[PDB]
Amino acid sequence: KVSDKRLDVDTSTIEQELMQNKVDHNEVEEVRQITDQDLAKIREVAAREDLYSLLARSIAPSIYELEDVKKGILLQLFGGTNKTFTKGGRYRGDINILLCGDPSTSKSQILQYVHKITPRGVYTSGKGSSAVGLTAYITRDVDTKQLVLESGALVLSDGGVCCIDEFDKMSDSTRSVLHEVMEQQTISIAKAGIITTLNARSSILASANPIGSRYNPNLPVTENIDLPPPLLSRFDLVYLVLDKVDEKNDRELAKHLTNLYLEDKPEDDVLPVEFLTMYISYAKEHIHPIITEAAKTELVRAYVGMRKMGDITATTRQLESMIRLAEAHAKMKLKNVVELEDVQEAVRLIRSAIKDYAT
Amino acid sequence: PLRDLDSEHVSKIVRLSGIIISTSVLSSRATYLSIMCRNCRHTTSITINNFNNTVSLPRSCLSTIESESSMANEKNCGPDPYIIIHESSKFIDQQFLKLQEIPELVPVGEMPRNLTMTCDRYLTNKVIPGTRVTIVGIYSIYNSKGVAIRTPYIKILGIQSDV
Amino acid sequence: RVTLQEAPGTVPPGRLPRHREVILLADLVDVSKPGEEVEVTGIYKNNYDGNLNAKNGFPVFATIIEANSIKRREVFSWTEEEEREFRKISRDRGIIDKIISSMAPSIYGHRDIKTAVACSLFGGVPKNVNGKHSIRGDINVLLLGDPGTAKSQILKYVEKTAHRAVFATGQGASAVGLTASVRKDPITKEWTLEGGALVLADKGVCLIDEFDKMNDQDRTSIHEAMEQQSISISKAGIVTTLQARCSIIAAANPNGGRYNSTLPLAQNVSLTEPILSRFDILCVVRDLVDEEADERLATFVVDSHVRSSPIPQELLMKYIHYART
Amino acid sequence: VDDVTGEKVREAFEQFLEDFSVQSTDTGEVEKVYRAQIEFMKIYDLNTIYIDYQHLSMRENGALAMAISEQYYRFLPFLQKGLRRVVRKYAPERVFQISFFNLPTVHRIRDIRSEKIGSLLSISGTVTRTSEVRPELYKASFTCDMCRAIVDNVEQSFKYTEPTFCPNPSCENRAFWTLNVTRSRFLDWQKVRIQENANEIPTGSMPRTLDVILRGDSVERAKPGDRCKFTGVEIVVPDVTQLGLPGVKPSSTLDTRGISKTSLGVRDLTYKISFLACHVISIGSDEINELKEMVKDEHIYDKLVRSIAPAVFGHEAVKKGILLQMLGGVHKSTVEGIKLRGDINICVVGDPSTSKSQFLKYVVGFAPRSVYTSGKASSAAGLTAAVVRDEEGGDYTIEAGALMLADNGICCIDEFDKMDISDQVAIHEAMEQQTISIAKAGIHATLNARTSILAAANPVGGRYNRKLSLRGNLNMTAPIMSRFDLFFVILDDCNEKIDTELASHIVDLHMKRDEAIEPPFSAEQLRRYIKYARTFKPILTKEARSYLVEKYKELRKDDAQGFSRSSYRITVRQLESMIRLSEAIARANCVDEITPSFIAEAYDLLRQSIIRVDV
Amino acid sequence: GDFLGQLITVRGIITRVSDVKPAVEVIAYTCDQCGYEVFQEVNSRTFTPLSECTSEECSQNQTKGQLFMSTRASKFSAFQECKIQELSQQVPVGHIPRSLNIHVNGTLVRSLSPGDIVDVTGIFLPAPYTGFKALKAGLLTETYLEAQFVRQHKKKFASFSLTSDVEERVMELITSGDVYNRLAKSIAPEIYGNLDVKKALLLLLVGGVDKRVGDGMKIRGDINVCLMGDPGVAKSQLLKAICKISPRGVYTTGKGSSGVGLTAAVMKDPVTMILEGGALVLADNGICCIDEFDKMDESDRTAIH
Amino acid sequence: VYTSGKGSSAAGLTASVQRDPMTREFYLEGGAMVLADGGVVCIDEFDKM
Repeated sequence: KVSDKRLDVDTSTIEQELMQNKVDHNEVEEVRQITDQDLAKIREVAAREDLYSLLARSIAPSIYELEDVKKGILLQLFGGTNKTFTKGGRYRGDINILLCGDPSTSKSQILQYVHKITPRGVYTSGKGSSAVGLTAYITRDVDTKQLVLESGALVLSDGGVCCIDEFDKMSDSTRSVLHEVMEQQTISIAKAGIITTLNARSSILASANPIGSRYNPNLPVTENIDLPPPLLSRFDLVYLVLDKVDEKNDRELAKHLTNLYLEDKPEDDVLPVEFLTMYISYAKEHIHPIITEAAKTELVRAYVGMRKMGDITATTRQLESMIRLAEAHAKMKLKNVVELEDVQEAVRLIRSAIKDYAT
Repeated sequence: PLRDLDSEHVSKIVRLSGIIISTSVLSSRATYLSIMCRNCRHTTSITINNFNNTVSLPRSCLSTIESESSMANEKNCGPDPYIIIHESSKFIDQQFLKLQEIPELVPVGEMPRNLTMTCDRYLTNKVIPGTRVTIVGIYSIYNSKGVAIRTPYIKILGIQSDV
Repeated sequence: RVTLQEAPGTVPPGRLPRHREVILLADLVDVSKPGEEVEVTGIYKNNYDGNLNAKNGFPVFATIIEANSIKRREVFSWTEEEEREFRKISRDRGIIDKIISSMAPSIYGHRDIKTAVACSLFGGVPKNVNGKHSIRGDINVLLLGDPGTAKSQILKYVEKTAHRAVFATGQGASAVGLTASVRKDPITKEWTLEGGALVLADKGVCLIDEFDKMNDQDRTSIHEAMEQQSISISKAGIVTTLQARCSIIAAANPNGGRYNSTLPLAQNVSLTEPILSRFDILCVVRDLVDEEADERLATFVVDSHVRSSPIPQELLMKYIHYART
Repeated sequence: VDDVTGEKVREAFEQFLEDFSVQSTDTGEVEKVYRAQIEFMKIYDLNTIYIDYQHLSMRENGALAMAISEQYYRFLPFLQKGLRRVVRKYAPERVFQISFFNLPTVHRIRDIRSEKIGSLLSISGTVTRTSEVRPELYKASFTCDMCRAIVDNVEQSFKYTEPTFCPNPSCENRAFWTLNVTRSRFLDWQKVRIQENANEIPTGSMPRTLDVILRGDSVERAKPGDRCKFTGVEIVVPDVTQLGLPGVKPSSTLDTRGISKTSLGVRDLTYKISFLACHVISIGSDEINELKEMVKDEHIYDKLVRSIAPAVFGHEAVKKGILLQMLGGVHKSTVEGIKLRGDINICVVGDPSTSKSQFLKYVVGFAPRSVYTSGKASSAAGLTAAVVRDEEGGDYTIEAGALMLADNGICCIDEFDKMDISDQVAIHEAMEQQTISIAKAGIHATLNARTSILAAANPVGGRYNRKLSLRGNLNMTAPIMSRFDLFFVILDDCNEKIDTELASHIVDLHMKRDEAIEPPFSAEQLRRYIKYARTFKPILTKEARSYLVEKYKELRKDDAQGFSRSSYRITVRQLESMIRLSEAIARANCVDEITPSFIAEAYDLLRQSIIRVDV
Repeated sequence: GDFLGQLITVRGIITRVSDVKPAVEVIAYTCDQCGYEVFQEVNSRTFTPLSECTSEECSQNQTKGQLFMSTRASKFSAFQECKIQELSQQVPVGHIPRSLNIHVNGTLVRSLSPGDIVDVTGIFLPAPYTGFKALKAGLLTETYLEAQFVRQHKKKFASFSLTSDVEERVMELITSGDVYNRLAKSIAPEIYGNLDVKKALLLLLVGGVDKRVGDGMKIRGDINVCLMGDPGVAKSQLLKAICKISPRGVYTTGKGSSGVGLTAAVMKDPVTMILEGGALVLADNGICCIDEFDKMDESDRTAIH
Repeated sequence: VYTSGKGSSAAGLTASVQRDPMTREFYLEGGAMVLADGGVVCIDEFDKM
């Protein structure tokens, strides 16, 4: 039941009922125990200057690209501060990303690697689903021969990452369930088994492919994806990965990809396989990044100029978007406070999409 | 009318008229039959007339009740020994129709009611169900399934058809 | 034996109704009618026992009320003094408006369409030609309604007043569905023939509305019903022809606007031509800001809500029950 | 030993209550509270007791408190029998029930083990599916046809074992006969099945159910849709269906190595955890001078507007009608024909990504009798009743159903377009008939519906086409649209002062410093203010009911012009909505005999409500 | 029904294979007083536990014991069964193929994949069973077959290691010269032309490469060749031929499998709630022949991606 | 047989085959042309059909 050393460690904001319990009876530990000598070694890696570039490269050594996008995958794991008020509040640390673009990108090979890390990962697809197919799986029991209610797919996604493929080919009712989770982070069951709402938090991430197999230029980006654009703009950050007609990286292409296949052995970079596994887990509970006054001058200054574009849009989701991404970067490199710098590349990650949107 | 059939109408000549729902599949009762005692080798014969539960096979070999000396001098056929020799027996028909009241008047608040039918020999294979016919009957009672509640039935004599 | 449940009107707030068994006896047979109240004098018992075996240790005994005096909580024909006082009205001339003056004083104006309802239920004679044909003894009514009207109150007054009046609703609110089918009963499991409301309302008046939200299943039924007054069926092993001598009164809904254009009613309505042909009278309501009508109506509304010459209705229902036969 | 010890438990407890009761002086109660307990019960003769656990924790320094709290099942007759002698010492048919309260420690279903049986543990939860009232015998008069057929006797416990072995009739031990059904003392009980709270459920886990029986006095105290605290005690019911579970099954093969001989009537057992209780409280003068301060003021109308949703920053008219939805109408009687309904219905369709759910969460977050659901996975029969059958021999037990249980409360349902037509008729039955009709495979039934419904749907394209009408945007039928009173279209712009004010307001919420922004009232004196306001019952006694007519006429004389952009067949119900809206305004004002100023504010309220529609 | 007790030889298609679970044969019983071990042999479907003791020493004595069974001392047996559908070639002109029950015991278990072509030989024994209670004419015998030996047509790959008698013929193929051009000439030679087309399909038959980087992803060594053109090329002459020679070859059409058909399904298990699979569930480590992908369901396209 | 359109209230017109819910037996359910064999068929609204 305790966490593996290999894959990721669960949060403590969910276990905290049984952390409040389980002191009464001596039990298993459920938490990957941090030893002593490697603690300074964590503080050794924390003093690295090139940490912001070393870490994203070290995630997936199979594809040599998307260094901002892999960083969002990294910042998906350092996600936010779970702020609950004295009454109400309940502001989670989720960030939710769709990525899209042309095939032959190994986008699925990204997600399978994401699926292996997550301690409660759920990997779904398209058109094998239904509205009943994610919750209230009420059915007949066999050996006791009763009618037993089962937990659904998002309850199996409660804590962790869900994964959805071919997002454009959902129904109306499927993808209508997503409105409740992206806004309220609840699920409302009210039929014959149980009439009681419940929450099921996850890190929602999905992908789809456009109408044209290649996105042509001289055409709006908002046109060539079959989403309602207020629901499309509801997401935190949206990526587009396209093909380029250049030549220089294509010589770098086949030398890299043959080397993974040639001499049948996994082999100028330091790639810590298991340092990051405990680096993320230690940084999860011991860090509560605070977002005090000095950032608020620049942040409000930055948001109105984002609002100034008018005549895709920018909504009040985009105001909440930046503060959950900025202190997540402050959760990287052991910062319990915010700084006025590190806010600019949080804009630039959104601008990394935006400068890809010229055509 | 079928709506008012009191307990004062039990086992009396009462006629009515309605709509026949659907028939049943024809079974067969027996009237005349020859039997055998499986130990004593004792044979009799049984006729019945009012076949409409009533009679069954007896439970003694019955050769003991005999007014002759040498036969009663010569054991136990017991228990109930009688096996019907079917090769020389006689048989009849049984129908089990079902009738429904006419829905033109007063089934407004309720659901429509119905009863259970049974016809004799030449009355079988007579009426295609659904037509408007009149039946003189006998309002009889059977028992089968703690307040000793018993379901209603009609012994049927003389259906006449519509013209 | 009769089931009884708690009164849904006077429930203490939040609680739920429950059931109890009532057993009838000899002179008490068939006093009620389903959907009413009752006032009973009950003695309170339980059943004796059924089959004690290995179960929970808790004894579970259901309780049964036997009742003595069944009463209604706090049937109409003519008499000799009621058939001679009958002739004191029927000799007169101005009984025409006085019938309309006693019809529905709730809805104020609209003299023609109130007269047409007064004529429709009042009945006709078929006068079947010997051997050849009977034409019709029924009145076929169309009423193009409008939201913003009390048109439901008219047909509400009909079912209260008339002898056999069955409101067959538009879509699924009643147990009837206007199409006969062989069904079993979940109370009892045998197949029972269940005729439609138009099968039910023979020599009666049925009230059906929202014709636009009626299926082709319903539309063939209404087509056959006004055609030859007889409904045929071809179910499982059964082929019969049941009759129907109903009189149809409508309550429609305009398409889009409250009154569409200068275009005619067949262009205004979304229904078809043969049901328009079989309809005889066509009542049209109007929605317009008329200065005199609004002062009358709005002050009638306030007078209805501060509460917080016509024939009395027992005599006119005695009139038409005696006359139409 | 144990005959002495529980009797020593009996006598020390007999010593305890017969002593002084409360230490407090003449300022307060002096003495003899438990002695006044019977003497006040002697006045009313209801034959039970309300005794504290806390005073029992005082005297013996917890030595006796840690004597009872472990094996209460051992201690049934000793606690009852000694108290019976206390009664006949002081007082004069007598049957007793012992109730406790004030348990210091409350746990959940997950904190229950088989080692906790016999002990006392308090569990709270969610009451669902109450059942009827049924008796219980516990007094058998059952003996054979031999002369002494008068054995008032055993099976007081949870077993149907009537006959004792050794009588002194001609009857033997094997002789057994039926119970006399006329000479006994019974009690009644009901059987509710509680569900677990949603504020305690862990990840991956559904809420859990448990059966509980309330016997005797504690019948009808239950309420489906309530939070309650229980008696600590607990029992175990034998089960049947746990076969092929799998497991090593216990058996009762008796000894045969005793009596010498010259078949096998042995049994097994497989039980289940149940629960039993006797006290259920349902938790879950000085401020009256404060409520006087809350009504003598005048700005409190403007104060109550801003004191609703401090998390939401923006417009206010949606906060008005929800507040008016919190205040009931008059629902008075009429003539014998049709009674008037007394409720208000606000139905809002807005843009996606507008934080309309903050309104939705706040309503279910604050108000009593509140039900939230964004029901699409829910059935149509989820808000209707379920004919649960065969909990016993003919249970027919009707559930609560998700619509009805918000009685005199707001039941808010989202996304009408995501639901189908059969609910919409069943909603229209609830919005017109105000009742629920049931014929579900057997037992026909009728129910009721007295709730207020708040709506949250979406446009077809998601946004508003201003050249199109509002009627081309609901995608539903007419009378469920025509039944709806207020509409509240919201669409937003950019404005550089407000765009900073939106930026300043949201980030300062995430500033956990200075997040204590102040409404003029607190939440619970506001909730107190709802309760005082309900007892006003306004009777309009103003001559301006006639002035209201031409005021309503000039609402229509300008509507007599321009039927182009969202015309309306200006309804008596719209005029009737003007009545019910002007009601709850004066209910907030603590004013009967409604002034025309209260009319004119409600008059312009529906005016700019349709200016939000007329485009 | 005259071949009962004989030793026979049948063939067909393995269909609806059950799971392997142990069959109890004899049960040990510890006395705990007389110290013997009682043994009960069961050849019926069901049975009962027995009495308190049946020793010779516990006998003729007043106090008999009271026993209980034991697990580790009993003898079990490997048990699994399946059904065989008719070969669908010798069926008469208007008939529907039947099935037959075959019990398998012991060593030969875990050797029969579903959907194959196999020669089953065994001995033909009845089982005491009749159908409905009223339909019993008095002596109704329900039969079965006990498996004895498996000889499969289309011998499965990755299951041999012998090479000597294999290379007695393989080296003659190797020393034949110009082998690679000879191969694609040999697979389905009954059409004219399309040698380069047959050459790529020869390479589709190979596949058979793989690599995982370890704590990472695999790479699939699979080939996916599509065919376009109409109609006088007779492509289906090759489509039936490919899934015929190749082991684990299922021939599929467009509409005859829906979006739920070729994938798995859930039904109630017979005698031994498992997931009953489809054709692609069946034809794993093999080649699926597919007709008319243009007319699939749009949800059926999503599974193919 | 008189028919208005193809549809009566519950009677079909063409040769319908309904399986018997008891015994699962195939039989001829009904219609019009089987009924009026050697007789007269009346059909209204052939083009509104």
